[PDB]
Amino acid sequence: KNVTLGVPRLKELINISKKPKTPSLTVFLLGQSARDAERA
Amino acid sequence: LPKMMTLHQQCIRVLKNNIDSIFEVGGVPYSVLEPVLERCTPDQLYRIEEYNHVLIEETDQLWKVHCHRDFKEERPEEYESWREMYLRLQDAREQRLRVLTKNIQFAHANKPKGRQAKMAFVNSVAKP
Amino acid sequence: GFVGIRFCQECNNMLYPKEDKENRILLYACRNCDYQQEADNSCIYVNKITHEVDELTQIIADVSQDPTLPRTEDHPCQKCGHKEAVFFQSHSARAEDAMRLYYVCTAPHCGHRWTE
Amino acid sequence: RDILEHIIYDFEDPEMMEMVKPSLDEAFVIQEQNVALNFIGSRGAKPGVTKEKRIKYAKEVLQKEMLPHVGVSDFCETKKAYFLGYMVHRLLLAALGRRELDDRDHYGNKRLDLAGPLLAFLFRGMFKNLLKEVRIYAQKFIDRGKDFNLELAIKTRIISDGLKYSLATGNWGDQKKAH
Amino acid sequence: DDEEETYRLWKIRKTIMQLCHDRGYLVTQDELDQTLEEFKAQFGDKPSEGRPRRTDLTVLVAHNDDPTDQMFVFFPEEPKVGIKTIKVYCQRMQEENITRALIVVQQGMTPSAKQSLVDMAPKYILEQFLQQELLINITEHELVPEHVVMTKEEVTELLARYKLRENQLPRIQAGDPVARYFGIKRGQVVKIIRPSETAGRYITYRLVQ
Amino acid sequence: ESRGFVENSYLAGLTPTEFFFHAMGGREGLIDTAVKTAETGYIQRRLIKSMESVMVKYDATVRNSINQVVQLRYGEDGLAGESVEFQNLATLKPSN
Amino acid sequence: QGIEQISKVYMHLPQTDNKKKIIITEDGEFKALQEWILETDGVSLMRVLSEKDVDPVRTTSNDIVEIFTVLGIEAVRKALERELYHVISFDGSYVNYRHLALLCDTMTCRGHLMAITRHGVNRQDTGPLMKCSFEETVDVLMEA
Amino acid sequence: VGLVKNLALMAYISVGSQPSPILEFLEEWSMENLEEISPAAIADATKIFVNGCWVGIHKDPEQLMNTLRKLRRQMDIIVSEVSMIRDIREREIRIYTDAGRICRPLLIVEKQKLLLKKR
Amino acid sequence: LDSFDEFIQMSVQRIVEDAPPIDLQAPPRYLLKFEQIYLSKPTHWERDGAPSPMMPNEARLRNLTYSAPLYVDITKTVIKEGEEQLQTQHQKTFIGKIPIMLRSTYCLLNGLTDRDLCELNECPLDPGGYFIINGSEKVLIAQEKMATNTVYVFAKKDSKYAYTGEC
DNA sequence: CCAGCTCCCTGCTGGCTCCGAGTGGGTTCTGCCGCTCT
RNA sequence: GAGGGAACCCACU
DNA sequence: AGAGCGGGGAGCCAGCAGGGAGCTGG
Ligand SMILES: [Zn+2]
Ligand SMILES: [Zn+2]
Repeated sequence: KNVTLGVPRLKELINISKKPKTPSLTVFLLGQSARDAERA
Repeated sequence: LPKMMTLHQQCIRVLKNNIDSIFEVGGVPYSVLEPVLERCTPDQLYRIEEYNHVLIEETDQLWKVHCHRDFKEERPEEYESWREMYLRLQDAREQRLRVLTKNIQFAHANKPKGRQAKMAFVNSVAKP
Repeated sequence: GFVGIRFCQECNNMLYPKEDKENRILLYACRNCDYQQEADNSCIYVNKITHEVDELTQIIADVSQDPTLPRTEDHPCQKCGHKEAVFFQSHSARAEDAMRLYYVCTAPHCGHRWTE
Repeated sequence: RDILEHIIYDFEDPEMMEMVKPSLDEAFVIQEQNVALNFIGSRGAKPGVTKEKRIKYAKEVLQKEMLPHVGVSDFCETKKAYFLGYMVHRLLLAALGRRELDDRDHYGNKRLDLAGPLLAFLFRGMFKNLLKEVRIYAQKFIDRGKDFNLELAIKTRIISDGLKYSLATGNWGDQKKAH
Repeated sequence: DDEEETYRLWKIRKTIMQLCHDRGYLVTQDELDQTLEEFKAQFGDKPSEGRPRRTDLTVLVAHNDDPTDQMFVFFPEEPKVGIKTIKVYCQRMQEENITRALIVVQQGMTPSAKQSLVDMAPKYILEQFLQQELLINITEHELVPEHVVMTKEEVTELLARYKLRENQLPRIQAGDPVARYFGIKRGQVVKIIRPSETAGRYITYRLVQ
Repeated sequence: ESRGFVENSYLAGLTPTEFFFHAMGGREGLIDTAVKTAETGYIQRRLIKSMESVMVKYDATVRNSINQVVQLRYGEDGLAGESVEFQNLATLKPSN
Repeated sequence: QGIEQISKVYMHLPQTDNKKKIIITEDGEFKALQEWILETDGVSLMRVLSEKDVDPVRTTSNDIVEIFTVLGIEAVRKALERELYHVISFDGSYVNYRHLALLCDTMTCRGHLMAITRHGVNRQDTGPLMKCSFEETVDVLMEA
Repeated sequence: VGLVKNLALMAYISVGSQPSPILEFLEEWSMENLEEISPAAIADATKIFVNGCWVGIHKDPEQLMNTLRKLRRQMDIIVSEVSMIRDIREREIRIYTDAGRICRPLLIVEKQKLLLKKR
Repeated sequence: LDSFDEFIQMSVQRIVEDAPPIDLQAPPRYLLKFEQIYLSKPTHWERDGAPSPMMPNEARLRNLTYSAPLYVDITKTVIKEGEEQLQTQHQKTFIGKIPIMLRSTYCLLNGLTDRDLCELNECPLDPGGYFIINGSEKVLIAQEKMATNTVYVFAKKDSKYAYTGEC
């Protein structure tokens, strides 16, 4: 993951940017899907 | 060097590092001397052949490896061994280069005229 | 396989694919002049999306004369048995996924290029 | 065939053919030199109303102003065509990934204008200005009069004060165009 | 596929009825926690065949304090929604004297249909919902704190306590997803309860603008 | 060695390639300082002008110049930040 | 297959407690559970949330605008606080919570995302003199 | 920072030269002009650029570069500040005589030996 | 010093040559052609008008510009109707003053030993390489530019072009 | 039956405004050379 | 007991 | 004759063309 931090991310935060440099999600899984790697 | 070498290989690798050390081969046949002479350059072959003349008629095929590396567009004509062809073309190319140098120096500096600024010493009153 | 440009002869322009339904076959026709020609290969256009696995055919033998290239004597030439060979990685944009080494024989008049 | 011979040097290379196919397809509707010169002159700085004026303007752009280094004289168009085809070939090589892109920060792609070239640029502009003012003065004294004195025609203030101004201020150009 | 569309319909119905319970409508505990198997048993298995039909999926609920205050949830079969479907739905609302409805669309509504909704909003309140929006309950997300719609007496007591005007409160848009969830109109105030790093609990108030 | 690993110490002294690569590395830090100053200063100016009139009022609420409520209590607890300290909750972590 | 806006998905099993599933056991301790979590290179948060076996509670984006359009203004206030805290505390630096909370409350007080820019600040109900003090002085005074 | 630079001590910026001697030498050192060749010969030959002008092609680029280096090293037809680059992989020889090229003197090494001797 | 010497010896004359001759018609035709430049050593003319060899310390102290007069040879041909061409040879016509780089070829300190420089109140360790403009020492900072006549292919980002070749 | 024509969504292109704070010191240029008229 | 501005360049933290 | 004076990027916004429902009309 190449997530941007520091001053460019602060600029992307306080300026509400419709085009962030590295947009991303953190997807969490429910149940057994989170426990084994194959169904993940 | 994680390598084992027998006496042939030891002598020819040492001699393959210092070809330049050879003045006179003594009485070694070319078939023994075949490796160190193939990793070599034509001026050193001329040195070896003009100190060790008896090798000359043996080394001619070797010169082919040089000729197709230095005169790759060429082929021998008949009654032309590769050594004499390489020396004839080598000296012809050096003479062509020397004639071109003596042309494009004479016909570019002495023959034509180029224009540049000359010193005035006028001290003109045109700017008073 | 790839398809190349087939050229007209009357005006030396480009031939475009077309069909005839009377003969019901494929022909390359010139549409600057009125030239037509029956097409040899049925393949009109081909993608090569994952057909970049080869890089040996773009290598030339002249890189044996490059003094900045690494030389090895542990990879003898298969075609002529010369002990020395230059090796280098691929210089393409397809080389981001591979640090694969290619070898070129440094003996003149041979120019044999291989891989590993 | 001639255009692709100027662009693609090995005709046994199919991917270069594949990438030059769209340009050939786009420019098929023009098939003559004069029609292409008309198409060029239609997009000029000021498109002339006369088609022959557009032909002259397009020829002047393609000869005098298109790649002056390979050739600017008349009938030097094959060298210009080989150079333009080499540019297109380099573009296709970069497109294939067969050649690496050039680096702006690579310092062999840079030249250093020292005092020589910079002063030459200045003196070229100011000698053009001096010839312009000499032309105006002599035009005035051949229009109403008959003769002009050449020593009074030349304004030495142009070259002198322009070099002095550009070296004194550092603004490399003209005094009225310092911004 | 019939199975994934049945799962979609069950999730939409569960989120709708969680919304109706959150809006104060009387929705019994039996039909909040309706499992996928119970939804399959009551409605069907093959929506493309038509055992669960979207027209049969219409939900009628009544509000807790006022049993005559009822609201519909309609499920159009067509992916878009035009003026004709709106006219049919509001005719059903008129003949069943009901002034509130939710419309769960698949793809969207036409701009003319949204214009019809905002034109008839003085008489009948009709809410647009995408099925994509309703596939989860956004109020159960960890980022979304607790929203409570305030009564008018609570709003007047709030403004009397803090000596405020309505425009001095923080704002929430009427098109906000939680605002659309709770079905709140302009002028209402939402009390937001959230945890606090410093105080433990913090209550914000947001006027609908 | 080719790609910029300096195997020497500052006491030992750098090889010429290591010296040039170290200069390449330090130029990055100089550039980062010089080009980050302006963007950071613009960020500070924009942050100040967005919040300069936000203040704690006498009813202990936090309001801007329009007298709109930003926070009902400052920091949601009404406390100044120059007297709060790091402490530990004793009943959060241990088991029942 | 998949969702159009998401180019790449990076699976990983986190070894740190920052992105784990903390649970309270039957004995009553906080136990960290290592569970597989995904990252994306694009943002299509609503479709991901709607997907099967994806946690519709803890799944979040780093995109402020889509969090605002999907979950609302208080959720984007909390997301803004979390992302600002991440930027600040990447270095181990600590800023007191009230300053971050005040910045996020300023940016989310009027129901939408008010950017810290002239297009956020100079469109409020503040006076013309404050707006011309910030930026676009002549334009603001002509509008006034 | 980075925009204003300084010269190294032995760096010398080239002053410029006329391409005419190099062009004449290339014309009668077996380089064929662009005007007199069919394009089919360009595929296997080496393009020759003089100040960025494609002037012809050569069939034997290695001995041509050896000859050009020999001419420059003895201060013949080619003057010392002329740069000659053989792009071996791309089959190009670029000769630059123009001003503004920054260069530096280097000792010449032939067969792992300096040509600088004790004499 | 090398760039200034190349500019003075070669570039000024080449610029004068590449300038086209002036053809002027009302009618009488006048063709003006600038032929050969002449550059003197840096001389000063006072209000009296007597030339003097102007020294660099004199230029620095008196706030003079250390410049040399640039003369040129001009030919004016007259083309009338029913008349032959008429030649006027205006030899060594003053057209301005070129500021001179210190210790260059056309500077007055050129070729002088250290003793001669000390007798002229000049520092022999002083490198030259600068001009004296109104008594102020001015150095020309070298300017980087992209190389000419070379094909450079880049990839323009966030544009309609995937790749672009530039010359 | 079915062709006809008007008014809100999206998208592209152009304008438009922003780009750290505070200090020293310097040089140059403003403010120009043809006049028409006595 | 205090009569220019502007532009540019260098430098400082 | 000679003194004095007129003549680079990066990211917002709105304004246009293209679409695509949908009422009135035959
Ligand atoms: Zn044809
Ligand atoms: Zn081999």
